[PDB]
Amino acid sequence: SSQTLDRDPTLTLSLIAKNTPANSMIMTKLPSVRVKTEGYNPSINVNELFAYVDLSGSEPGEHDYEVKVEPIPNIKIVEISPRVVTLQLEHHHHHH
Repeated sequence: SSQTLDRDPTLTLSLIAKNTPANSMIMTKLPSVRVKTEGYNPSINVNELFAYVDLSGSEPGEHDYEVKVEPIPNIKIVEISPRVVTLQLEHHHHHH
């Protein structure tokens, strides 16, 4: 195609829950984020890299949370979309 390739791979990381208490029960299946990166990795794994949602501030309900991707060594993060994911945190404590 081109003489010099752009060399900008798109890393697909799974979204996980970090610092997530059991009080905040995610009933939303966790999707995957597709980050455009300036940096080539024949060794680095997309299972080695993860994108997490910080649930330190456990706000129950359908709430928008930021997809926080772990910094990639020697590789630039260009995109982080979907940048925000709407996750429904359900109460693990109910009345009835």
